[PDB]
Amino acid sequence: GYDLSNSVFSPDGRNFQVEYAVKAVENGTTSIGIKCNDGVVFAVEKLITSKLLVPQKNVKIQVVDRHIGCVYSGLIPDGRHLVNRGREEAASFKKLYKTPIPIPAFADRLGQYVQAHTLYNSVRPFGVSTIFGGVDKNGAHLYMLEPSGSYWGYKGAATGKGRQSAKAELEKLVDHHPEGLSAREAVKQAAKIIYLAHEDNKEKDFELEISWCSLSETNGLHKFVKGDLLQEAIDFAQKEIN
Amino acid sequence: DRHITIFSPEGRLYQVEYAFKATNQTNINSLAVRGKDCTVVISQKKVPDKLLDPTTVSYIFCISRTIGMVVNGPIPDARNAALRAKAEAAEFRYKYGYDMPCDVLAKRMANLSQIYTQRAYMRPLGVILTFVSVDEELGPSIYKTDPAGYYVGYKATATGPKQQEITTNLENHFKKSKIDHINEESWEKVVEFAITHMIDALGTEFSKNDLEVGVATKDKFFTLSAENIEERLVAIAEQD
Amino acid sequence: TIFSPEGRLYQVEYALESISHAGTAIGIMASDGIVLAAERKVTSTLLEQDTSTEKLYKLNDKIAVAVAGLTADAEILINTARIHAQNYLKTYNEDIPVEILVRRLSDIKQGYTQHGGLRPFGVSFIYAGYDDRYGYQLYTSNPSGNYTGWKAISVGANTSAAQTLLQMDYKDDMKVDDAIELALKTLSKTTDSSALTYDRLEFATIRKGANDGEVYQKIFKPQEIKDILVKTGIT
Amino acid sequence: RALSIFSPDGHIFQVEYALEAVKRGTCAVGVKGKNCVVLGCERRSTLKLQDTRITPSKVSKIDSHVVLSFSGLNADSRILIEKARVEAQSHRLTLEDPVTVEYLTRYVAGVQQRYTQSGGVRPFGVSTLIAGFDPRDDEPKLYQTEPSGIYSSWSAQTIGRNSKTVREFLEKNYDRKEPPATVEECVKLTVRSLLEVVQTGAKNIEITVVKPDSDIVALSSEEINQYVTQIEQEKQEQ
Amino acid sequence: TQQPIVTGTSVISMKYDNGVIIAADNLGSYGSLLRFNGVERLIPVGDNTVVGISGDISDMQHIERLLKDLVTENAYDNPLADAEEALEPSYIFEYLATVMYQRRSKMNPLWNAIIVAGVQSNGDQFLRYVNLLGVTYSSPTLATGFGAHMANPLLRKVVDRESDIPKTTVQVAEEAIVNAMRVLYYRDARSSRNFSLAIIDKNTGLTFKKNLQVENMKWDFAKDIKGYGTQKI
Amino acid sequence: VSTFSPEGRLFQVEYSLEAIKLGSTAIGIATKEGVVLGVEKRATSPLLESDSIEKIVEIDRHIGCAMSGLTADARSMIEHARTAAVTHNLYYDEDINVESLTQSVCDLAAAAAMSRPFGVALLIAGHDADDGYQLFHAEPSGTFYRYNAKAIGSGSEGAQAELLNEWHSSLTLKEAELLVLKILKQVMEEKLDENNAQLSCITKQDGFKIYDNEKTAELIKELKEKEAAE
Amino acid sequence: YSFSLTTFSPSGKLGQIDYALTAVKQGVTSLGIKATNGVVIATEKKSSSPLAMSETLSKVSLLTPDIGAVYSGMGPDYRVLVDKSRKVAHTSYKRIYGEYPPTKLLVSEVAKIMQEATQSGGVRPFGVSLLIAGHDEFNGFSLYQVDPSGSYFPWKATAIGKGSVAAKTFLEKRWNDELELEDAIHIALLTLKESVEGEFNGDTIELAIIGDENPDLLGYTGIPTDKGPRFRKLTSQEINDRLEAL
Amino acid sequence: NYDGDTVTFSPTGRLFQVEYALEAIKQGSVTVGLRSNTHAVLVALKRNADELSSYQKKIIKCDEHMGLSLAGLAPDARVLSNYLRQQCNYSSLVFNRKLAVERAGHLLCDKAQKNTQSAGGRPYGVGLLIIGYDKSGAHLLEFQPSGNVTELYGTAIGARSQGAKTYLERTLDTFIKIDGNPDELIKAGVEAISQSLRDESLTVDNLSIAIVGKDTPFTIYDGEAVAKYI
Amino acid sequence: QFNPYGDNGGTILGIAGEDFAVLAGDTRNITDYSINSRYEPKVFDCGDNIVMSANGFAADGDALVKRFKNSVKWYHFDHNDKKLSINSAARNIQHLLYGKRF
Ligand SMILES: [Mg+2]
Ligand SMILES: [Mg+2]
Ligand SMILES: [Mg+2]
Ligand SMILES: [Mg+2]
Repeated sequence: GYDLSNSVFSPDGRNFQVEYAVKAVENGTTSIGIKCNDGVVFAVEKLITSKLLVPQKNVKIQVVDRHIGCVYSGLIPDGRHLVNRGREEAASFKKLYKTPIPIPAFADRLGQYVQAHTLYNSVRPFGVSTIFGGVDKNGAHLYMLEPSGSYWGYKGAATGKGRQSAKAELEKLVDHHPEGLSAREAVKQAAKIIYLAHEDNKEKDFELEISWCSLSETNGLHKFVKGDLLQEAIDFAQKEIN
Repeated sequence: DRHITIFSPEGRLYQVEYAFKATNQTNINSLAVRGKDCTVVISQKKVPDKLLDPTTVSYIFCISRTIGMVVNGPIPDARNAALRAKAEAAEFRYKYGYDMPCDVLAKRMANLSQIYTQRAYMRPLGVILTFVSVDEELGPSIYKTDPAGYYVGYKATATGPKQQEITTNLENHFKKSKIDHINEESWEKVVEFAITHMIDALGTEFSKNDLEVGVATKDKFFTLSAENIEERLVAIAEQD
Repeated sequence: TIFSPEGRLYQVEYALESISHAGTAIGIMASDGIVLAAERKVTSTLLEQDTSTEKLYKLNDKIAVAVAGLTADAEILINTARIHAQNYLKTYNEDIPVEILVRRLSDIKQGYTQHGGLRPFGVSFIYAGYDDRYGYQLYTSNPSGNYTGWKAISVGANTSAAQTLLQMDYKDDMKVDDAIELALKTLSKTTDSSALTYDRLEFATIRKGANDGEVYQKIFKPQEIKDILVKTGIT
Repeated sequence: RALSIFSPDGHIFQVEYALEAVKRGTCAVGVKGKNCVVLGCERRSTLKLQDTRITPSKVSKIDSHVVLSFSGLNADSRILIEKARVEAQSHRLTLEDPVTVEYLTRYVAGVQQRYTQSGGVRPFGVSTLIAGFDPRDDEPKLYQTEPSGIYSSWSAQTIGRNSKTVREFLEKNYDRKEPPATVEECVKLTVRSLLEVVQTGAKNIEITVVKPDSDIVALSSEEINQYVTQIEQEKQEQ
Repeated sequence: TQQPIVTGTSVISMKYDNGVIIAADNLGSYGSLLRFNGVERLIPVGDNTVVGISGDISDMQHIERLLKDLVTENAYDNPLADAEEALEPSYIFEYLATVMYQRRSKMNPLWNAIIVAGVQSNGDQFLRYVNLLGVTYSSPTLATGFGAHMANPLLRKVVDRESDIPKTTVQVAEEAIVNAMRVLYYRDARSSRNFSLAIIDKNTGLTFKKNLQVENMKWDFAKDIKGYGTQKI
Repeated sequence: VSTFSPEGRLFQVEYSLEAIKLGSTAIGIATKEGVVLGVEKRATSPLLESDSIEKIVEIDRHIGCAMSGLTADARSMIEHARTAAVTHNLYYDEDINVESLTQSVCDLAAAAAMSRPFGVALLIAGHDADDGYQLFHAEPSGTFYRYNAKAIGSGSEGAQAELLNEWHSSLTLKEAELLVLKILKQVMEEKLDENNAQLSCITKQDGFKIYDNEKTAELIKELKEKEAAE
Repeated sequence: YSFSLTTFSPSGKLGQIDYALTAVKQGVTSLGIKATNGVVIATEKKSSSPLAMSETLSKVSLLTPDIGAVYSGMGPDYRVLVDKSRKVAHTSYKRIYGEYPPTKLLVSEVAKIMQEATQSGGVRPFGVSLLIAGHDEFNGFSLYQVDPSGSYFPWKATAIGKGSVAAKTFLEKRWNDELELEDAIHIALLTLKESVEGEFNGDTIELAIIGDENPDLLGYTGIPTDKGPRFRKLTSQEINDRLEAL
Repeated sequence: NYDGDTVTFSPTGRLFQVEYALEAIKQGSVTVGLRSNTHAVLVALKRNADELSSYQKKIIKCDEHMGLSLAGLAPDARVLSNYLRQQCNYSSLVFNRKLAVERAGHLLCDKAQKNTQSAGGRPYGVGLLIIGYDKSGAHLLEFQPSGNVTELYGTAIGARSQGAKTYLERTLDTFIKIDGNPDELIKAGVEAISQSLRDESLTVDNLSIAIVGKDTPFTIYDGEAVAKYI
Repeated sequence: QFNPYGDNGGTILGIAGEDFAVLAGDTRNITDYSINSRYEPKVFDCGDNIVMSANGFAADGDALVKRFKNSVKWYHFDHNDKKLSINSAARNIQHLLYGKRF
């Protein structure tokens, strides 16, 4: 019975409802992030359920303020919620401190909010995991947040179904390029890793989506990868995919 | 009777008990000791996945200029306690005109936990907090609190799965020395002692990226960096 | 605060049960005074009975009540009682009529019965009081919030027993000195312990001495109980 | 928390169970004559050594021309009464005319109804017989209200334990062509009915008569006894 | 219910056949003391709008903050943030007008006078005013404070009616605005010599000139003036 | 009380509807000469004064409604319905539209910020200039439908079926009166007399009129005769 | 959770209260002995490891300069109760009459707190029982015991927790109404020794008394109406000095 | 066990209540939506409970440039459309800006979500097809009570929707190009709604059509005016 | 002190003919002795064959007009596109104005 109400600790000290939330997460699309040399890239798998979908429209990545990028996997709506609050939490920081919210700061804000939903049985934890980050006064930052409200900083991160395939690919990158990775490179790379990771869901045609926040490529602001730059990576992935 | 913090027929609070187990979920061990004029807390640092940014993994926190706190328990619950410990410490200063003392801060935190213990809607937090500092009145200090709302001060202490072994080791030292503190003038050595006696009890050698040290002296608390630790680790590889 | 398929209030019914396990209190309404007596629950050689007050409480200079149930639940109800008393006095400058105070206290209890979700109060009261409209009165209120007035009554442990003993010896023209005796007798025969001793009793009266005009409430002191005991012959 | 809720069969258990408490309560009855209404009730006998002088009587004045009696949890009634009394004055104060029995009833009814669809409150364990006369009118009024909140008028009606039995007595002993055209006979009839359940008892029955223009009076233990006797006679004479 | 402290004077502006020009000095006065000299009072919002504000500065600085957030918040979940669904001058105005009218209706006004000058996506020039009372109006030229008394008369000489707008070149308009700014330096005690001008043209987009100075001033004649009546020397 | 079933229905709402099936039959029929509303009284004894049973109420001069189910629940609903027509007359100096009125009532229904749904349904019949004579049925779900004729309550199953047969886009007020009477008779356990059934109608010219027992009896009789034909 | 967690069971018991009473029963023993010119309350400093520091755990607390409290049950529940007790001492009293409340009154207030826990929605009773000792100009010396039910009653001497019965028994034989403070201390010590498992000395025991006024503990000389607090906690040294006289 | 509220994830990470809510949709009549690059149509097959009632209105106008078709629990649709009307209104009044369809979508999602994360609440049980013309062309959005919103060239929802969904899934290349001519787009819209029929053919009371586009404000064509589309 | 009110002059005139009505207004908008605009309409079409002008303090005139136009919008909503008759419109405005009686 220890898994019917949220705030309940089981005899082994686990909060089951949280872990179940995690399952909702696993059952979703894959997404990743690659902290690069002076920025971060985000990418996610948009599953095309039907020809009836208007192409490149149901955007899933989201921006917070102007320098933070957010992407998450799971119950989509739960993600949006997490982002709206992010936005309110970021505005509030700016209004009072003038400088846009530092990533470490922002993450913790999102952290504390989610953790709060594992404190009362009147609430269900969040059915999503979020990868987000950006550039600030001192470096790029990439974080991932799980339904327990647990979060940490990453070199690369991914989540959703293609999670393991993706992590594998990321692990390669870290060992092969400890120096860093140009934003351009990381872009294509993410495109790839998503393509690869797509195999754990190898049954439906997909639409890639990438975004980046780079100190030399986008001035520290979060922009979406579109046009020439997007196609380049789509092909770079279609290449090394065989 | 086993879902909310009410009493069980034997007069027990199960949810409180299970929260004590979650404190071990992380599998980290830590210890704190007091020097002549400082305080050290070592905690193992364990970074599994290679994709993690090692620098962001810590269970040791800077609560205020003078108070450092180490947590044994899951991170969410841990950070929750931190923020509050931080907030409270500040408020205390604004309203009373001097920095919140570590013990007072521990007591305050303990009282807050007790409430989760007594009200059904609040789940306890699965974490244990050791607050260390060199109090302007009391001197080097270590105060630890738990999910039951219990809090108390220690000559030295340890927390983690291998708590019992560490404690005995320390218990022995102080029983041999007769004093309630490491008799060393510089924190460096105390840190050394601390790590030495940690290795001595866990039966494991440590590298620089496997520890986490926090030191507190008169007017400041700081966490050493890998390099700093290394200078320690090196120096110990001479006595042993 | 819910109904049983039979049409009863669980928590209320159960409350009354808790009460039946409480010491016995008796209130006997004489023609020139009222007596209240109560047998104390759980004692010892070490309990200080001298400076004690656990079953007999003064509400107003003209109304006293005897308690059967949770001492703590009682005190809450009492304090508010004492307050309604004073409010009425301020508003009208006349002491509050017993029934008014009693009915008010009842209404609170009933509240716990009908809404909120809070456990009722584990208490029953015997009110001994005087007023210029009906003279001496004896009242009783229980957890359902119901109240009624008596010539003699008891609450707590062994009601049927005592109630039956009172119904037997009581007579319309009684006198305090006699009611005191009766009270003692009844308690004496309905105790659950060896023998009635001063240290286990709480006794009090509300008489209107002929050599004056205002009613005098006398809460008996330990020695006096020991004395009133010898006389009645419980020895 | 929603206590009074629907069940798979379309019932609000708490309300339904509320009625049970009504049945457990003593009996109360009222029949209306040609220029009067009477209400009789049987007295509770769980324990006896009562001080009749003070004990909260069963029939209460809502206003100088309207009374109410009930059957159910004695406590729950008091509230209904207060709310009714207070509303009686308020109507006077703002409409410059005392309540009509109907209005008062509809007021009391709505109060109960409300408790059946409000969270954290259990329905009232009570049914009331409200009677009296409209201001500057002579046509007698008798109304009935139940925990559901439903209400209506009755030439005669009863509630409380064994109400079914006495209801029957009335169903045939009261004809809507010659309503008890005298205080005396209306009383008789009520007593007669009451006897069928009360079980030969003087202090067991209390009878209250209500006449036009604030003329209300409760009969003393003995005035009733006289009726009892004359009734046992019109029984023994056969 | 307040009283302005540090303040900024007139903001002049007018519309020409292909866009709008607006200008305002760079002074923040503390009563009669010309305290702050580096105060920009034209706030460009995007690539098609400039908001000129006079009145209390602290309140202007707030309106600034508010405008930035408007931009930021418009980007949110808006893939067309820099195209079809970007902020139009008209949207910005309405927001502002509304705020002003609410603050006054709550008796805690934004002690200001603002002119929103810009060009709409379809080409239409946009020029509209709103003040601490929520009063709003539009016209070929607009000016607040002294500019209203002095600048409008001059500017209206170029554009008296709507039909005159399509007959006016940027050269002309810009010249006018600059002259007006010069007049105000002469006649307005709270003016400052250095100003800022911005043109929003339906082709060149937004041009924002900073650090301009009033030049070509006639003062030589002040030598032939002595006394205030009968003094000969 | 806000829990969905595996079938996708709200429990308390479904149950609420069952309680309604236990109530007196209410029938309304909508013509081009008016709308008739008739109900079955159903006295729990013959001591009860049949006239103190209110199941057809006037909401406003051009709107009346019949009820069925736990009738006490309907008090607040009528109150609100009245207040709303009135308020609408106050703010707009005109008659509220039957639909609007109804919608206003339903708007109240789903407010599950009252422990349970209403255990009662209504037949709101009325007339307004733009949509003529209209009949509406309002359910505790919060949903409402317009019908040409409709029956609710215990005997609604058979009644609805019979309505389906008797209704055509061209009856006269009298006709419908009879049918309601008829169908009332067909589903009433007791025999239809003027002390246990109630008819009412609403017309452009005279508005909402509840028929006086006497007029009803004349129709009941007029019915017995027309029925005992073949 | 706005409903009472402590409800009435069919036998007529308040589940949670009895359970809380059980928790109390398992706590370390504490005693109070009321003499003629004083009262003593003591307990044992159950060190849960020799690494912890004994002093940093006041099991015995000053509520007002003339009233102390000791407990048995869950320490945390006690700690917060002492806070609230000291508080109400001021709010409901020192801020209205300029003097601290009398023992029975404070006791009464504390009780009120615990009762609320017994009936307010969403909480559990306090798992503690306190022995509160004090003195006041009009009622003299008194000792009270307060339970999770809220019930309180005075004693000449008593003990609670673990060895309550044995202890009460020993107290019952040694107590008489002519006891001078030192003696009750003696008895407190003696009674304590039998329930104490290991080392019995000034660092494992905690005695506090309520007696004559201590001017030396006031902090200032000048105003002569208040001669000092009556509550004084015993020092390790003072305790041992007495132990040595076993 | 795990389907008591929405605050409970099952062991496989599902929210049954939400899911059950989604099932409420399937028991509603089919409603189709389809757009070209200049228009958006909403063809909604209305439903009847008996042969004497109204075919429940499935189309609601939310602003002169936007509207939606509902399938499921009407009440909820009212609540949701109304919220949509307000937000459209707020954009007009405060920014003199027409609310972007995508933006409206973001709003409904956010609204639905709150009802799928808190104790005591209940997910909304109704689906909606929102069409609207704006600064970026014609739009069609499908809204599901789970909180998910998707932009589509066409679709349909409700009982047997899957029929029309394939028709459109193939007819895309054909309708995405019906620019400058609304009649055709509607025809297609009807042709689509018919591949999810079974009961009978779409009638003059069955049909409900809504169109909006370049030089055409959201208009509701009910009954008579749809005659030429069967 | 802050004065929440102002005057923008202007003059309007409504005349009702046997089967038509006119609402005329000058176009000038002023403040004190300055002309704020030579062209700022003040008589508007509120839809439903209703013209209205709120002349006096322009801000209030503006707000009122907006609230009314909007009131027309909602009326159509809550009452199946029913045309708002002039008299109904009138009673409505009474309420709008009176809502701000203080
Ligand atoms: Mg993992
Ligand atoms: Mg809790
Ligand atoms: Mg809880
Ligand atoms: Mg009209």
